Amino acid sequence: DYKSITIATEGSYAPYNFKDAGGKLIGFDIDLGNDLCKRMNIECKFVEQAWDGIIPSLTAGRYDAIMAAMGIQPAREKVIAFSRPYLLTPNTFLTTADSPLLKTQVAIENLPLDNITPEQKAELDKFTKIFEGVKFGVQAGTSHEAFMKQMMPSVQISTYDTIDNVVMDLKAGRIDASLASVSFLKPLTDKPDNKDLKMFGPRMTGGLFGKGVGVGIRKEDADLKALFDKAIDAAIADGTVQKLSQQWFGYDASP
Ligand SMILES: C[C@@H](N[C@@H](CCCNC(=N)N)C(=O)O)C(=O)O
Repeated sequence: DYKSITIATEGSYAPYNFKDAGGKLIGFDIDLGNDLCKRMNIECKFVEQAWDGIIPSLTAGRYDAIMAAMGIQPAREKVIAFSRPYLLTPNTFLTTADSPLLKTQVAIENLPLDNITPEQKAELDKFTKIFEGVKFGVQAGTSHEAFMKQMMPSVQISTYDTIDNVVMDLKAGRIDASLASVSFLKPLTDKPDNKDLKMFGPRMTGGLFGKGVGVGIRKEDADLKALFDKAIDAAIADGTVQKLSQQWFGYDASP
């Protein structure tokens, strides 16, 4: 059935998918994608696609799959299908190294959002109250924007086309804080370039954040999903995902 597939990626989300000095698409998603396709015995072709319109371009048949740090989110599951997750990561807050937000006590380090108890709601509510007067910046069309608008609506938020513009505005002092996964924030804050940026708050999973990072596939492409699932299961089992995770993120984020 399948001989060759076209995989779309954004190219603005390091270390998942970004551009090298020669403008070539590189990253965890590119390496994993190529490895998965070798296992599936199909030719792999990566294409650049802006995050805004990545989902409708898949459904319109511009390409066959999405590998762009995309979380398996319930709102996304309404429109497209996903492979089983190839990476699992919590989500946390970002600010500057001199921010008093860093002095905030974290009562729940690992906060699941699937069935929010009064205790867990009290923790979210504390941060919402601390975030009053704090300017947030997030990338548009993310689980982070959904979380902020639904869980912390009283918080002032600005949405950006790319995560690079968020980071730029945070370093420039135009925004006070952000929200993204640990898989994005840890390699960012590990860089000596960004020793003036720090992660803080609970490490949140589930709810609006979804079930992990997966390959976006059209709902009617059941055979392609089944092929990706087989390949992902094997890449996890043999330690390939762990290897690529350590190589790109500096830690093991494999399921
Ligand atoms: C793993 C990644 N997932 C987010 C952000 C994805 C942004 N991807 C991109 N710009 N290519 C989401 O699915 O909404 C994150 O939380 O950090």
